[PDB]
Amino acid sequence: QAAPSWENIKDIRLDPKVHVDEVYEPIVNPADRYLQHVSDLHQYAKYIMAALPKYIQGFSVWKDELTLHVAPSAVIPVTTFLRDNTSTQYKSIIDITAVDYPSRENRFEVVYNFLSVRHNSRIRLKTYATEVTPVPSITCLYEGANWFEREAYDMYGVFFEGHPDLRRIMTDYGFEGHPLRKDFPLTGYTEVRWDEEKRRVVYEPLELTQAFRNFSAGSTAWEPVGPGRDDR
Amino acid sequence: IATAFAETVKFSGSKQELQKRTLALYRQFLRGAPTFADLYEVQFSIPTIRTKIRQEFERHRFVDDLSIQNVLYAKGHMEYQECINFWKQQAQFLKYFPEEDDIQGRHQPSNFVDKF
Amino acid sequence: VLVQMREGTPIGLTGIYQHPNPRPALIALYEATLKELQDKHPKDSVYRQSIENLTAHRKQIVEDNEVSEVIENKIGAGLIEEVVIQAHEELELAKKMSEWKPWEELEEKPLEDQWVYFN
Amino acid sequence: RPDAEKRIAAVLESFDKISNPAAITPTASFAKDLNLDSLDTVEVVVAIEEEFGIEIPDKEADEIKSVNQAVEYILAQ
Amino acid sequence: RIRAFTINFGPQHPAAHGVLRLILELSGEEIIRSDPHVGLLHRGTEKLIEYKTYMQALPYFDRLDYVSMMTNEQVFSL
Amino acid sequence: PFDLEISTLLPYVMSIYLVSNYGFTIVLLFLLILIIGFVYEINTNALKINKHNKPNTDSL
Amino acid sequence: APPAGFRIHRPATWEESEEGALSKATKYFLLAEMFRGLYVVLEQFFRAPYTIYYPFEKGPVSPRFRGEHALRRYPSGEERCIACKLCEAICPALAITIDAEERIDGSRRTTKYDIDMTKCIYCGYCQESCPVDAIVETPNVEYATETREELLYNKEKLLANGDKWELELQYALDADAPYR
Ligand code: SF4
Ligand code: SF4
Repeated sequence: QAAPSWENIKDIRLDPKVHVDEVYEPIVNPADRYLQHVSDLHQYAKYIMAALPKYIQGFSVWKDELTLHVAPSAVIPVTTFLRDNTSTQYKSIIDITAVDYPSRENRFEVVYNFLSVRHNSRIRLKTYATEVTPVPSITCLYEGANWFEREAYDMYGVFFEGHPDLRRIMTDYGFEGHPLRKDFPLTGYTEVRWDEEKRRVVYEPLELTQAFRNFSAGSTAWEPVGPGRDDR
Repeated sequence: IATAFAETVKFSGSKQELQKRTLALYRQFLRGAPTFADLYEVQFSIPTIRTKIRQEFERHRFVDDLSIQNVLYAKGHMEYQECINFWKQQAQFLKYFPEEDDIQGRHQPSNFVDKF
Repeated sequence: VLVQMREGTPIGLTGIYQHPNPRPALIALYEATLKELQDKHPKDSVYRQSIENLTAHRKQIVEDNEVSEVIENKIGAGLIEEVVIQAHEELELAKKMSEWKPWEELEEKPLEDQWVYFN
Repeated sequence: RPDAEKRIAAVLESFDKISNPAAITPTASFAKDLNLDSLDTVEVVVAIEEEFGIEIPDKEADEIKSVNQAVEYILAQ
Repeated sequence: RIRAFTINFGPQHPAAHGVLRLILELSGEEIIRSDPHVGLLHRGTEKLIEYKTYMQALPYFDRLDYVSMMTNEQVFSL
Repeated sequence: PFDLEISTLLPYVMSIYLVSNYGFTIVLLFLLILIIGFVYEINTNALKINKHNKPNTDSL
Repeated sequence: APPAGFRIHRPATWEESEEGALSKATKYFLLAEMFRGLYVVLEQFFRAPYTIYYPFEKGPVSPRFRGEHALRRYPSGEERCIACKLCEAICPALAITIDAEERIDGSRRTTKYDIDMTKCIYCGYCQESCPVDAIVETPNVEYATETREELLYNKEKLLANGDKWELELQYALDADAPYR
């Protein structure tokens, strides 16, 4: 068209631009879009349960997504399936990483989010691994893994297995420790750097901060008790 | 789909095999010492590197479990991986070497009287 | 012996060339799939009664229809070349699934410590 | 072979922890004769290969237990 | 047999808006082996928002991906 | 060589005159003998990307 | 099994011949598609520039833009900050350090008031939560100290900064406080 912007043809409008009323945002529903999909997805989890009953543990469905619990010694036969089945044509991984809860004797749950392409459907798959014992990687199945599992190893020390180039990416190259363990805090052990006397040797020390991270240690009565919902 | 200096991750079962594997790791980690002194231009000598490498492995002579010795082997071979080329820099590299005394001045003689 | 898993250097839609004879290669792959999985692991398992029944369903729709386009709109997958690519690996999946025998009992019981988050 | 082990019994003598060079019989053990550590065994192996400027494979480092074996591999060039 | 050398691609300003330390190996000025090397910028947000509250979390959270800010705000908020 | 054929050509283009109807013929023969060398070298000189494979995949 | 994901329709698209009839050799041979881009940048050359002579002119300063933490006071102001600590508990780099005491006249005031301008992200949560609207992001970019010791704002700097301008802050609030 014409009559758009400067070098003006003297034609403009900033008037009569309204829709004056009182709002009518009639809604109450928190999560009801998902309930038919949750009822479908229970049945999908029951299919995955009955199909591979040796290698799987209990499924866990929550709010339009799905998480399969897997015994950690046997993940590779599970993920030869379920990436690559006809009925489960996922073929696209989106996250492998880890979560510590240092409550239990096994310490680091390892969490995988996968993505379908034909089906527009995510999934989650968990193992549990200890700092002591490794669990095998999934780089044998596809090539998108070998970067992420480096990230998992660096943030946790969740040691892996059957994998090429298990380096560090996410820390300093002489830095031991593992940050996303809840063992050592935010400051780190040795984090200083200075270079005056032994010239340019930016060598660490004991990291003595200038004001410590004064925490948040307040907590109210109790959050909520969940209004459960399942298909069955 | 690649490596850099053939880092492999496959922990064996038997403690004898892990012994031999750490032994060959020690040989490469010791052989690379003039390559280290070339690469980083340290002040000290190659035998200082060798006695400190020997010190580092004698730090974990008496570790029992092979399932701890696995990830100790991974740490050793992996820091060999990050030392055999120029990933580490000399400021990063001197974190193994408490070399000089004169930085400290007079200090604790490990007596109780001079804690005060 | 079906070498028409994926073709080379022709221009189909998404970076995977057009196979020449998709119907005979696909019906041979379904025949080999039914020959492998049915004669390896028992009909008791739900996995066999799922993969087998879907395989016979796909076999029916392929053996019925003629063109490479109506078979798409009934098969529920993407392109027919990509249907063949998909239809390849469940043969090798069931072929691997001969090993690591999944229709047995669950080999490990976790302590139930592992599957506790909150509440 | 001749006076290769002269160089070897010079290098190992120059190496520490062996207070008696008279205890160094040439054709003798490493860890039995002199109480060398299994770590220190391949340490002096790498010292030997660095003295002669030669590089050895892994199994050749595996088999060395006495220096007659070492001289026998030195003979390969 | 192959005898290939290596270079370091970017210390500071090879590609703008990236500390692109790329350890890149060449034989015939062909990238036979590629080893991206990132992580120079591990500012550790992934640790830091474990001790921050949710209202406090968001101005950490668009410091990741600093060219699409409030979209990253939106994905955290979703 | 493609420099010093221009060095060869440079006296001819200096005195293009005083050689009329005949220096044209000789230099046309010279350029024919050179251009066939060009049609030799057009067939080969390029780099080759070493790693790009495409062969079809087979099963048993 | 319908499973409705299909229909990319895969255009075969031979495209062997009849793109051009020697016009192709013309557009390839001399740089017509590229001379077009030269004509575009020449037509762009004639139009207006956009530089803003920054010592003498300034870019647009919205009223909600954030600045240097000036402490407001009341009309005849009794140092409007009450050390209520709400502006402490959300400063996401913990750049707030306060200490408070019952002052002589009975009310509570700030003994010291500390902003690490080293580590103030300018999230404005301090302004979004101080209930008496006493800490306020300024619009002024008046900065560039040579020491950190000239950045660590104590109470006197912030009260001075609010005393240097509340005119600008009054303009800011009187265009913003019915939205905050
Ligand atoms: S503006 Fe943000 S960073 Fe600054 S003191 Fe206020 S809350 Fe903290
Ligand atoms: S939020 Fe208000 S009352 Fe609280 S410390 Fe800041 S200025 Fe004082």
